Amino acid sequence: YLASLIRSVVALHNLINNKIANRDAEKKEG
Amino acid sequence: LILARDILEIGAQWSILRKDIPSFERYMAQLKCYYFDYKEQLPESAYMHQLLGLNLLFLLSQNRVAEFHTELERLPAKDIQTNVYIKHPVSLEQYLMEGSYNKVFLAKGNIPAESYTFFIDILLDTIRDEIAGCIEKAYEKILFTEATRILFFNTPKKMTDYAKKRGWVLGPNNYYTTIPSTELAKQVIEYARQLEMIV
Amino acid sequence: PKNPDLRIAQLRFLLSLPEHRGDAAVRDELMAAVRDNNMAPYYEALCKSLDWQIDVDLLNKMKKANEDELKRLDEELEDAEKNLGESEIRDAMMAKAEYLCRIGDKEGALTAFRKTYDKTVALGHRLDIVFYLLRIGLFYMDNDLITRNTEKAKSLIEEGGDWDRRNRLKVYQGLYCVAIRDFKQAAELFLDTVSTFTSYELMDYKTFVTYTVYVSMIALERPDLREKVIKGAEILEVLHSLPAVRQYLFSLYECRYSVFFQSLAVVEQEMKKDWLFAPHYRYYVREMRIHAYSQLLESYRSLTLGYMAEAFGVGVEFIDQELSRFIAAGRLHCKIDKVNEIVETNRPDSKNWQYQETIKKGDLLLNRVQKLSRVINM
Amino acid sequence: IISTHLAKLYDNLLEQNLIRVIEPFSRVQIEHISSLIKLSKADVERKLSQMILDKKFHGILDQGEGVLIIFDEPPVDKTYEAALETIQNMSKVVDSLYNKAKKL
Amino acid sequence: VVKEMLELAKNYNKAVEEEDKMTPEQDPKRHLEEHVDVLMTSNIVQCLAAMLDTVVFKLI
Amino acid sequence: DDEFEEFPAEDWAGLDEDEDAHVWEDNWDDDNVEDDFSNQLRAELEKHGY
Amino acid sequence: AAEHSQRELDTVTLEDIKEHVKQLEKAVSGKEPRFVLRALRMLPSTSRRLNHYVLYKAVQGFFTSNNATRDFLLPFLEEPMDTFRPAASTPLLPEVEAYLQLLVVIFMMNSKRYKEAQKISDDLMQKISTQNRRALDLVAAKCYYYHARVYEFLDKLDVVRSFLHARLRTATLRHDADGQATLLNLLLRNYLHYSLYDQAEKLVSKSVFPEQANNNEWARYLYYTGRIKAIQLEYSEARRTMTNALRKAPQHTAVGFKQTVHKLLIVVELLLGEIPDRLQFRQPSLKRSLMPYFLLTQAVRTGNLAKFNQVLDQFGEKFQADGTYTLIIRLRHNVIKTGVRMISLSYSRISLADIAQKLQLDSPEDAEFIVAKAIRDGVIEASINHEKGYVQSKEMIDIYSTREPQLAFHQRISFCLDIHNMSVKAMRFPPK
Repeated sequence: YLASLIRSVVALHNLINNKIANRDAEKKEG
Repeated sequence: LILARDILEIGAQWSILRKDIPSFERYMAQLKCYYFDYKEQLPESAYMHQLLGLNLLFLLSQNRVAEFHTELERLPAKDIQTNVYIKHPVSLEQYLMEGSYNKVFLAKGNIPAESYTFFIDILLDTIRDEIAGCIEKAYEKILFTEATRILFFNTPKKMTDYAKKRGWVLGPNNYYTTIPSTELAKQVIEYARQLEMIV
Repeated sequence: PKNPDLRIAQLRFLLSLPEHRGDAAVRDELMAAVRDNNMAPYYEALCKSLDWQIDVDLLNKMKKANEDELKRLDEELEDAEKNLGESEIRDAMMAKAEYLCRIGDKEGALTAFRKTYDKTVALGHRLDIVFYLLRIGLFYMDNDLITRNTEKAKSLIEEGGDWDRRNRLKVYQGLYCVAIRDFKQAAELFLDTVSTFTSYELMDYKTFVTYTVYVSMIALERPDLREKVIKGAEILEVLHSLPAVRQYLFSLYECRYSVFFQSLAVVEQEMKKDWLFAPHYRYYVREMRIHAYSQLLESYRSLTLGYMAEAFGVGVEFIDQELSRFIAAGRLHCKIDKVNEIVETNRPDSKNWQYQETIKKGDLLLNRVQKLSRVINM
Repeated sequence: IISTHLAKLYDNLLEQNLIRVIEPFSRVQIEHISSLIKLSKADVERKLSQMILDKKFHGILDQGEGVLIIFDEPPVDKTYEAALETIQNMSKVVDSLYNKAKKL
Repeated sequence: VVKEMLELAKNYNKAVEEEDKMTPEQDPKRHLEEHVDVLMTSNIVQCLAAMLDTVVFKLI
Repeated sequence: DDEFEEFPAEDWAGLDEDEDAHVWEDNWDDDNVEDDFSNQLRAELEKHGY
Repeated sequence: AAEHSQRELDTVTLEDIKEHVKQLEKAVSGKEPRFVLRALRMLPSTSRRLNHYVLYKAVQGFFTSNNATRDFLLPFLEEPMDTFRPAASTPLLPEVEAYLQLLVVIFMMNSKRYKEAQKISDDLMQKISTQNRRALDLVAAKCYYYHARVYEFLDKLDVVRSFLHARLRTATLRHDADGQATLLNLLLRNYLHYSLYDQAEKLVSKSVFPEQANNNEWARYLYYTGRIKAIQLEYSEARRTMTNALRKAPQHTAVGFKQTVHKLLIVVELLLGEIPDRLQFRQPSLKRSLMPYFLLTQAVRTGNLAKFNQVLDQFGEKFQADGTYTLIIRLRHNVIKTGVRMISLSYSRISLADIAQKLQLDSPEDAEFIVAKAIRDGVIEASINHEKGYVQSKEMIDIYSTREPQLAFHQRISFCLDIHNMSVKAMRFPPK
């Protein structure tokens, strides 16, 4: 529970940041 | 289509008369494709509900409660509580589902037509075998006398034959883990695998 | 202004079995009428009883005479003079609280008090309306207005003075009361405030301590509540002042369930006549039963139903019935045997309870994270 | 001021007697402890119930047969105490991540 | 380690709450991550080792 | 997201008046029938003495 | 005055739809799937407006290659008398034309006109049957869904069965997900709508739903299979699936969806003996709608046959209206099992005479038979001692030191590991 759920949440947090970062990069580019 | 439907209706009621189930099912399915699904051009047969009830009771006779319930859903709602040709199925099967088997033993003679007893009898055997299974998985030890009383085998010899037919035996006084360390070890090795070998 | 609930909770709204429809309560309300003449308590009376009596208009005559006189005074001093801010206009509003609120209705005085709130600046007037329409929402059953007033008083008003909102938990004492609001914060501020009442306008101190006891024992069963309500000073003094509630509390604390049940019945009966009554009296009297039972089951592994009846009041059969309807609710962990007559308690140890709590909180978090991982990354 | 004080002292000394004895025992009949302590069955039963209810003496009473049981609660539960609170901590983290998703 | 994970997770929640009011402009996240990794390896090794000890070091 | 228009998005009639519109959330045991508390105790206790 | 606001809203919707079309083209650019669900995600919000002037301007701007497909909508389309290509004669992207035809269909649909919408949807599918591009598979899923929405109010769902079957097989061959999910959900609705529950169940068993399918389609499929197995008597899996779907159900919208799901989960639960939580009978969006089912649940928990009969006679139209009248028949016949369920949860042991007294069974043998049937199923765990009359329940052994926590934790940690792995695979770094 502890370390595995924490790792999953951390991975998801790293995911969404990229998805914003990719979205922001696209917007800066239309 | 009236001709073909009557062919299959006479054939199905003859299967009632001829007493063959494997053909009975096929007559049932084909004329179900002929009774009430998408037909709509033939006049309402006076013998629709009769065989809806017969087919439902047959389906109950071989422990097909799910399929039986689907066929119950098929027929219209105005007739479950009104049309006696299916009020006799629905009443009996409701008593079955509630567990009021004795109500079934009282109402076995409440059939609306003589073309019911043929599988009323085999329903009587279906309920008794289901009840026997229930007693076997309900009790730890069950006495000879009370078993004969509740097994619905009026002849004690019949009760003894039905007892030998199963592994559920008479009893002496007439009174009938580890750490597997492999699958869990496989689990922890799998966890390590999902941690290792990169993404 | 309008202290004794105008008896409207007990007058003709508490009829039938408690039968309070015409009695000395009628005389008390008509005394609070002939002084401070009223037709607002007659609203449900125009429909049910005391509708169109001779006195209704035989007092209407000079009630209207006096009220036009007073509002005319307020007008002429508001228009002939130009008093500003906290001024005679505020006097018109507070009179119209003693008036039209206590003449015909709140609504026009809601208009007047909102207008003077836009006019006046200080917090005393708005807290005056806070308790005015709070008690009004007790009379006419308004709650959105009351919670708006409380949020205004706390979040933004309470940056100068303080000390007044605490006794306004009465509305929360009867807002979500059947659920959490008869207690928890409804006690922790009562317990916070019981030392310093300073709000005799809303109710007498004795009734305040009775309410405090009622909310405290439901809030805290024995979570070292003795440090706050039993060992408390002012509470103990007023319990010395009120023997009935003192017995009602100490019986629970001292496990005198035989007399605690009689005290619970008595408090329930006197409880059916309050602002508290209508929402949660059923809930309070069921919950206290749960608490007393669970208190006995604790420190106990298995109990004979005979000793259950003998030491917990009475009723072997009654205790099976009540304990059954209560375990069926899932609370009061215990498993009961028949004519063997054993009541096996099955409260999980902290370890198994921790495992179950893990399963629950996990499954909730896993549901949330699964939904998140599914909406994200498609 | 002397009735209350001495009643409190009597209760406290009853407690001290009941803890200073029963240390040898793990499962002793209430009749034995009452005869060794010279109280009535009901009064000593109520006193033991009060003692356990106050968590002054760890145990539980099986009145269905009429015996007092003794045990201890292992404090290893601290790991689960940390676990659950960290669980709702990550729950609030997930809520903030949900808000960040609403940003997207 | 689970207590340290507590405190690191509280720091993570506070930092992430700040992140939302933060356009691109010691992280509790990394320290949390290596704490998770150490707990991972230690606990999984202990479980697996105990279970192999159950199997190979058997009376039979 | 699909509003599931395949399902008739059931209009709540004409958003008519509810029961009480309270914040008083209850449980399943609050809707049973009881008959006060004093009478329960006494009527159950005269069979043994009060 | 009204014309000015209408023109401004028409211009903003034209720009939004232009953004959608440009989004289709830069999705077909880059040869990638996705960024087209970014296109179709908010078609409800844009379909909210759907004025005539904006549609006509979009048609005249992005169908500069005037074809017969544009000349078929024009007869039924009402073009403004008095009234933009973002510009050469490059051939139109098939995804773009399909999307534009989709909005034309939806405008022609929301205006209560069905037959011409039927024909135009048919011609939309006749051309989409010719394309073999994955860029026209996620669009095609939503074209199929809105087409079946067009057809639903025209009461001709049966004729669509062959087409949906063929396109579902086409999707399965091409390993489509969005089209496959939409077609499977729509065809399950087709089978259940004509009460072909056996057919739908048999189709379900041999069809595997894609795990990558979008959340809402997954919720729809879960609902459909849950209804199938609930009327198929698989109550435990039924309730599990509807709880999952409600967890996947949208919180704000899908009021009708959540209402039907709540109703069927209530009946499934109390058929299994579980009592639905009262809070779901309290939200304003569900209170009065479940008020018939709320009275149902009140009668079920009270269990009095008189109030039960009055509730049935008063709300049978609602009971059948959801296809639950047979379900409520089984409900009326399982309330007794429910009663036995709380009886056994409360009591470790109970004499069958006491069972008959608390349940009004009027017979110890009747109580024996009913309790035996109930304990046959996984409702009550006990050990009946007919030597004395005990219904002694199984010893509640410690859940810890019983390997059950290990299995539950193994499943949960596997779930977290899959979540982490899928998250780390879905990082999706860009080229530049």
